[PDB]
Amino acid sequence: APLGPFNATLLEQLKNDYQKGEKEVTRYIELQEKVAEKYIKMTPLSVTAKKKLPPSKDPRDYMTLSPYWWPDSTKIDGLPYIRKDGERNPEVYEYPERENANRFGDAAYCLGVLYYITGKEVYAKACANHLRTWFTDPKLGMNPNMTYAQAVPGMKKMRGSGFIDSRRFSRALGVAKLIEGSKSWTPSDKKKLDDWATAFCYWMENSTQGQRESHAANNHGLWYEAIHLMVLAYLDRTDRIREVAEQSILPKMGAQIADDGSLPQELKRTLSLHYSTFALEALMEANQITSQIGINLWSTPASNGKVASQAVDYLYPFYLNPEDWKFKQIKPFDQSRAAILLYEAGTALGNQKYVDTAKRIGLKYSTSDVETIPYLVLK
Amino acid sequence: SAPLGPFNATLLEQLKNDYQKGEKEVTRYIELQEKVAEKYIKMTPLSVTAKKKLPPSKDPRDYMTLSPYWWPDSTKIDGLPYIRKDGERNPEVYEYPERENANRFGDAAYCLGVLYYITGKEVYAKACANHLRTWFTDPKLGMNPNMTYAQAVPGMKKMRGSGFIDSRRFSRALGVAKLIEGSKSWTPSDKKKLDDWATAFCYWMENSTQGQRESHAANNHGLWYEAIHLMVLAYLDRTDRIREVAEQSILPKMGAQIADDGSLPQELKRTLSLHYSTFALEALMEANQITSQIGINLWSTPASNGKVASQAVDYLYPFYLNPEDWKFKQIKPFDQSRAAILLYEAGTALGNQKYVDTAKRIGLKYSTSDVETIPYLVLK
Ligand SMILES: O=C(O)[C@H]1O[C@@H](O[C@H]2[C@H](O)[C@H](O)[C@H](O[C@H]3[C@H](O)[C@H](O)[C@H](O[C@H]4[C@H](O)[C@H](O)[C@H](O[C@H]5[C@H](O)[C@H](O)[C@H](O)O[C@@H]5C(=O)O)O[C@H]4C(=O)O)O[C@@H]3C(=O)O)O[C@H]2C(=O)O)[C@@H](O)[C@@H](O)[C@@H]1O
Ligand SMILES: O=C(O)[C@H]1O[C@@H](O[C@H]2[C@H](O)[C@H](O)[C@H](O[C@H]3[C@H](O)[C@H](O)[C@H](O[C@H]4[C@H](O)[C@H](O)[C@H](O[C@H]5[C@H](O)[C@H](O)[C@H](O)O[C@@H]5C(=O)O)O[C@H]4C(=O)O)O[C@@H]3C(=O)O)O[C@H]2C(=O)O)[C@@H](O)[C@@H](O)[C@@H]1O
Repeated sequence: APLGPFNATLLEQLKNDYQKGEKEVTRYIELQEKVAEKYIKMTPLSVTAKKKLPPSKDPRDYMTLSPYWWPDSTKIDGLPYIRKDGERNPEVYEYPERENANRFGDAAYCLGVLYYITGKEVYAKACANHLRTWFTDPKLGMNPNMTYAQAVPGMKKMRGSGFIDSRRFSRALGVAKLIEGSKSWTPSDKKKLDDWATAFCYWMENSTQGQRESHAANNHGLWYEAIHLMVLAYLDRTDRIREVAEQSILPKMGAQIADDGSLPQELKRTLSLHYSTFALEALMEANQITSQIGINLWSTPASNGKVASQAVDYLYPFYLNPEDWKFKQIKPFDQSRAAILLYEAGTALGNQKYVDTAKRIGLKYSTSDVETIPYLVLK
Repeated sequence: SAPLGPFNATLLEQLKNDYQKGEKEVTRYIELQEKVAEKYIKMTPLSVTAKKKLPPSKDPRDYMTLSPYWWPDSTKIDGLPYIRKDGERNPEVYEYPERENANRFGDAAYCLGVLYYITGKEVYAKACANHLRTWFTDPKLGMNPNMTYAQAVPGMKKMRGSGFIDSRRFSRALGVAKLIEGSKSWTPSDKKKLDDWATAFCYWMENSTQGQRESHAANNHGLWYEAIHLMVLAYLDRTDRIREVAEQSILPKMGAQIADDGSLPQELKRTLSLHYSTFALEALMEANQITSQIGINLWSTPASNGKVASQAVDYLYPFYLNPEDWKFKQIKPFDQSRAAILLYEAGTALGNQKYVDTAKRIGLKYSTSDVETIPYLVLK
């Protein structure tokens, strides 16, 4: 399997069994094919489909609103916005990119994985239509930056926090690897997308905002490195992946896991069980890439001896019973998020207890959630 | 003599009097309100027809929103039929522009209409009328007088009445139009058209199958149905209907929903049970602002079964002091500011100083731009 942001073992297993005609996998891939048919018809989305322009006046600049920032009723014009941690301001849906990056990301990811598994050219053709439009088109493609992501009206300083939005379309960037060699993904297509990814990676590493985000003390820093790895793996820069793993991910993990295994930076949030899980989800997705080159982020210690397994240990009780959670969680926690997390951390740590609970929680056999495509083992 | 409408007419009258007599404190406050009201004079009138996805009737003048707690089923190839997650608002609701635009229209018209009553400045009647015409009566941009496709649910086979509760956003603006009668901007033809629309809307409320169902609802939908009913009836000056509705529908519905201890069992079973307990009384509170204008006090008048709405305030009052003591499911935090206006209204109606004191202690922010708080200088 090519290097990319997915469990390559589960993907290889599925393609292997599908080609062998194995009855149970074959009908499962056929259901996925039935779910994926809406993505073949779907019109490609573009970041430029917005009316309100960002300060650059360029519709190709991605812009969303930072979700927890609200107008201040006690100001005639509402400015400057104020923060209510954990309460999503519905003004976020006035920026079409917020949901459209998700819609595009799901479509490209699902089609690419189906093309890899089945070899059917119809999936590469449709995946490529989405990739070209979203990334490389000279009129419709998004500029390779996240300058105006999670802007806050009337905030004086530029922030890097919006970079975390990138995870929606960066999974799709990596899945582009899977359609290389099809008839639809031409060398010219690959060149343009390589150049875009090179430019986006330059922006991540050298813009002031990217630099700040790479030093974030909480899950923003972890998700920054998960996204970085997706870009680097798409550009086939495996040596950089190791260096990021050992000079950034491991030190960050070693600083953010407390001695007891809790994540103090996520504990202080209004959705602290969501953000403990979200922080580990960054690690899980980073690990799917590092482990394809022999680096197990779950078991590899930081310089101070801390290991990511300790953070799963701390949380595992509360995944069995989320109502036992003793920290602030102003909205109910979705236990289904732990299924994939516990499976991924479970197999990587040879911990059957985690894997057992992962299948008992399970995923819906017929769910259309694209991130669950590889996890038949959970259905 | 403040016209019959959906507002605390007592507080509205004091403000106009003090403003006219120059009292410094009201004058400063109305000047703040005027500064907030400037965005409504600049704002382009909204229309229900500004939507892309049409309803089954193919008519953009038909109001349509999505029922907020209905989500696609991931386990079905087309997501259909939707399934319900009580208390979790599906962000798809924002794909129907009426959801927020009825709210923006109603706030604008209510604010401009009240400022015109307080200040007499014709610029406020002019802008209010522009919003009212565009939303209600315009032959191309005005909404049809019905709520057939309000809170539709995709792939649901039966028509429901639950979406009628959406009407409270624009029916308050309907009532405020009474305040700009006699201005230069609101012509007899304007009033005639809106009278005819409201008459048509009232006919739909009372005779459509959806309106009949919603009028029989056992929970806060029945209270809000009659509060909206009263706003329409007061705008149409049908004071006898108001009286009949107060005694034959609101009080019996109120009495059937109040438990022995004062709780509201129908709202208790919700995932947002302290919010929906408060939402039920807010229906009663706004109905009362209209009934009390013609001598019927819904806070103190007992129902045929002996239940009285004051009993439901007693039950909730401890939990307004300390919202974390609420023992029932509340999957989102409860905003205590909502209890300010509610406790002031019931307090003044029930002669209960403890409630009015707690209302002023909680207070509203003096400089807030929340239009529904305009009358309540006494709380700021
Ligand atoms: O894909 C999915 O898994 C899932 O994601 C959903 O997207 C949501 C989720 O909540 C997601 O976890 C993520 O949350 C972000 C969020 O977008 C903001 O970036 C928010 O930003 C916070 C952080 O705390 C940040 O470090 C900083 O905080 C500081 C403040 O600025 C302030 O000054 C304060 O006093 O001090 C703090 C501090 O750092 O000490 O900025 C905050 C801010 O609010 O600006 O952070 C979280 C996060 O990652 O921590 O994204 C959400 C989103 O809506 O984008 C959703 O899409 C769902 O459907 C998916 O399934
Ligand atoms: O103005 C403000 O204070 C504030 O309000 C905000 O608007 C929100 C609020 O929650 C508001 O109170 C209102 O809630 C409604 C909601 O729109 C639905 O109509 C919902 O409908 C529920 C009811 O239970 C209904 O009786 C029925 O329930 C049945 C189910 O369909 C199901 O089959 C079940 O098994 O059986 C029940 C049954 O009892 O028969 O339909 C339900 C449904 O979910 O379909 O009810 C509530 C309500 O009034 O009780 O509207 C919300 C909204 O999102 O519009 C918001 O506007 C804010 O900005 C304001 O400031």
